Amino acid sequence: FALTVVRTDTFETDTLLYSTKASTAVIINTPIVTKEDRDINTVFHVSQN
Amino acid sequence: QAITARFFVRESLGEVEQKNLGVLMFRLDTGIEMPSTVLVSLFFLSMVAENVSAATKNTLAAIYGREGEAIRTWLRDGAWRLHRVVHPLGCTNSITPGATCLITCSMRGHSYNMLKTEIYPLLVPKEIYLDLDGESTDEIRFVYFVITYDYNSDRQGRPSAFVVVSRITHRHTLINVLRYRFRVSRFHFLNNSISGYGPSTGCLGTLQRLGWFCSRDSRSGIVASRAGQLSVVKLEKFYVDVGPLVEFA
Amino acid sequence: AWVRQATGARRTEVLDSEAISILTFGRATCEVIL
Amino acid sequence: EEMFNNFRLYYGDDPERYNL
Amino acid sequence: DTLLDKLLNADAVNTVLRAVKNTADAMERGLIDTFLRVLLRHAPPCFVL
Amino acid sequence: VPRVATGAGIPTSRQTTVMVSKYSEKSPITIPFEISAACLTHLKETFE
Amino acid sequence: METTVLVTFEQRLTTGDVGKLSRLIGAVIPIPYRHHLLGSSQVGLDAVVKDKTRDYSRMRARMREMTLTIMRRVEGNQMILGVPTHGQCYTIRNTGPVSWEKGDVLTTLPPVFSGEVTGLVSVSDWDLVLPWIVPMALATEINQRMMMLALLSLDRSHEEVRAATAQLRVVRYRDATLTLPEITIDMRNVCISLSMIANLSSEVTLAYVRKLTEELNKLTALFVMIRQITDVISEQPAFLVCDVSPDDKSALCIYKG
Repeated sequence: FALTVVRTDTFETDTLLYSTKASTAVIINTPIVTKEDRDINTVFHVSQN
Repeated sequence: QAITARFFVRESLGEVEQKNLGVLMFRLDTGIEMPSTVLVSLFFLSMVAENVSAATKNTLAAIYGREGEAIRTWLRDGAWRLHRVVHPLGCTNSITPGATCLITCSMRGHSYNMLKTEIYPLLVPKEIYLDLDGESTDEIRFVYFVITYDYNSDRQGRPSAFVVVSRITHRHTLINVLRYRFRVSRFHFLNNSISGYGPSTGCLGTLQRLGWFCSRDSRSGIVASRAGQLSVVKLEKFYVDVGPLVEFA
Repeated sequence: AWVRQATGARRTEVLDSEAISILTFGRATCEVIL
Repeated sequence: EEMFNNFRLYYGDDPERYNL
Repeated sequence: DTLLDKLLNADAVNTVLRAVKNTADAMERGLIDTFLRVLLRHAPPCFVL
Repeated sequence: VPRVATGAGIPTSRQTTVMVSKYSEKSPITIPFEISAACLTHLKETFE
Repeated sequence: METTVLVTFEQRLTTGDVGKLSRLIGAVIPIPYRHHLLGSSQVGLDAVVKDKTRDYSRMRARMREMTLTIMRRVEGNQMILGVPTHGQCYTIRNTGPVSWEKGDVLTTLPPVFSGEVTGLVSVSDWDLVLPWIVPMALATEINQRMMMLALLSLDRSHEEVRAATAQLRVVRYRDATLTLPEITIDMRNVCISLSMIANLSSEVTLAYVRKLTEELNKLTALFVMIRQITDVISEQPAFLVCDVSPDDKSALCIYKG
């Protein structure tokens, strides 16, 4: 018999990105802060959607 | 929010700890009737666990095994270890350079110096710690204390103990991953288990939760005092949660 | 087996642990022989 | 006011570039 | 006319207006299209001419 | 939609102003930041 | 601050009983359920020790399934019982005979009047028998000595195991000791389960050793007994003391499950 050997190879590549002026529109919110409490410190996740 | 408790520790047991805070302390109503109620260092039970090799074992026995070979290891080494006699309660606060050592051991939380300037790490010595680790860990590795014997001669033969640190929270999966590498102990455990026809032995291992810690700031290291150096492992933001004594075999 | 043909129950209702829990601590009618 | 704002903003302040 | 009439009236008027304005676009481009197609049918190719 | 007239047999599409149904993708972004209980205590209790 | 369940008394209150309750402000209470109603018939281990057929394994299982609560205050005929919550620091009271050391793991068991009877504020066929609040390994060892009394107690007909039960008979802890009741049908069914495990352990896995509906019948009658005997072992320790008040009246603890 005969063989086919296949193989993908990974290439780090700087990929450019071109768009139009105000292509997609973003609406973001005023962020909310949750207070997770630990006995040694307090962690605050700010979270803006 | 953390609960701490001032405890009677002997001034001939306040050492190590007093040099560099952070240890486990076990309590026990032992055999001699005059000093029955005793609290115990993790380095002090390291000289009872066989897993600490005899050089390091007798090294910290040269630190304070004077008290150990006074009455106490004749009640722990000499009088045979039960997991019943020892109970873990957590990591020391209040160094206490007073007349009689009154060490305020924590119950649950991240063991801290007061005023929130210094966090007390848990100093788990090296030979009781490392060898039951699981995988590469991320931020909330859990600490379990496991005493594991192996049946040799005297219906138990030898006591030994471990401090297993694992992300695996669950009881039965944790005892199965113990049963992975403890096949040898359950060989000779089965051997004297079938030796005892009428007499008895007492089973293999005993697991309990101890808490969790930061575990990416986890690193090993060393302390040094009277009777020299002592290679240990430093567990930084050690949350304390003493779990139930869950036995396996 | 003939009673279980005429007893209604094709086989024995096996011992539930819920039933052992009342063995350790003791619509529908029920009958009284007279 | 609310009704005239339904006609002003919720139809579109500009009748060109879209029509709500 | 609680302005529901006003928005439906403007909606019907804008439907009519948008139909007529897309018609003006389609009509001018169709004039473009069929003038171009006549010019192609009456334009012999370059090597021929 | 901009369409375009013809006189040939092809019917240009009657559908003026084709309906498009687009939506808004959402993606929350969260940053944790820590403050020690020591820092909170040196804000709160505030000794001599 | 916490959940709080009220008790109304059917009894016309005795001032001496109110005084004993005001002594027992810090006590702990056995309760079936955290419905906000509680009757005197519901409150107490009276509801456990009323069927004198029944014995220590079902006593322990009732104290497992029924809510462990802390006495808070008494207001006339009503009684304030604050239900504890896991993680908070609570003042409780030592009603059992066993003294308390600091840091100790603390565990509910039902009290036993075998030699160490200690009654309460009882009026009109209801006592407020509070559970023994006893250390963890000591509680497990109480139950182990009870199950070996119910095992070895059949051979009272022989002097040897008669002497073995009389040699067992007794549980000694720090500075406070107690005798233990003889079982010569809860503990009987418990040791029926134990004896089926013991018989069938030499009977059901012998052809599994060589590799590693009858078998399902046998292992079913093994494993359901295994479940019913395992359920009465894990002591579920209620408290964990930070400091003990001296003379052993009370102790500030943290509550566990």
